[PDB]
Amino acid sequence: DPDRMLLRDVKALTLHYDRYTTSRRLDPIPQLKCVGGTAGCDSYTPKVIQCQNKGWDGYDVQWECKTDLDIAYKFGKTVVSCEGYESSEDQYVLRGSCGLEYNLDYTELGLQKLKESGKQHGFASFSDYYYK
Amino acid sequence: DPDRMLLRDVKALTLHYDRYTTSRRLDPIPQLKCVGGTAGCDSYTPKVIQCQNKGWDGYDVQWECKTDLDIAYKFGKTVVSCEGYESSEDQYVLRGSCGLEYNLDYTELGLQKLKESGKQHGFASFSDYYYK
Repeated sequence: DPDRMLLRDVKALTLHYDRYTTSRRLDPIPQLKCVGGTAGCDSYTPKVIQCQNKGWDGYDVQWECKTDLDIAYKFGKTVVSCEGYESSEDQYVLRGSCGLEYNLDYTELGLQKLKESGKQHGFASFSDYYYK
Repeated sequence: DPDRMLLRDVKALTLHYDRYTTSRRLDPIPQLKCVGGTAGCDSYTPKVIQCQNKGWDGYDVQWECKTDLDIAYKFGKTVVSCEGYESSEDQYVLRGSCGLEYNLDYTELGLQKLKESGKQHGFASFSDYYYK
């Protein structure tokens, strides 16, 4: 009974990159996960995101999800998803089952940094020697 | 016999971050390894370095070791080390046993970039919802 919450009345979510969701019917997944975007998922990733329920439009709960990101990055699409308690159509969901996936995109500043990221210099060092 | 070379007559070395040295008397180690410096070893690392034997000063062979580095980085001290064939005092060394360790330091540009690396922005996204 308590692990059953009406999704539309859940006020807020705090989702972490190193914690898993709760589940029963489905497999646990990261509470926060990069899934694409113009910058991709292989390098910088936020560790936490804060979501607030902004109301209900007749179809979906409206989530505003924010976090501090390095200046080179922003979110593309973000998607919140929870485990409906009885089924996927249930309006109640399993407590703790919500997660977020995001596309990570470059900002305008990020794309300039990317343009310049390849710059290198030939550096010579006169090495010591160690006998072994 | 062939795996025995006089170190002073070895013309050049090409050392790779993902290959191990040869050894007998000692354990194999990475041909190229970061060991300290003002930037440290946890992030960017060169993958290869090219060393040329620049002569003999009466004590040590003089190695000049160079590679292309990202503009934010340079080498602090670098040290070449090979496995002497019979002992640590042997002037012949085991073929393939040479490696290099380096300190990785920030350049002047690197330190400015580091100064600014922490800059962030609060980014809000209005998330879609996915039923499951």
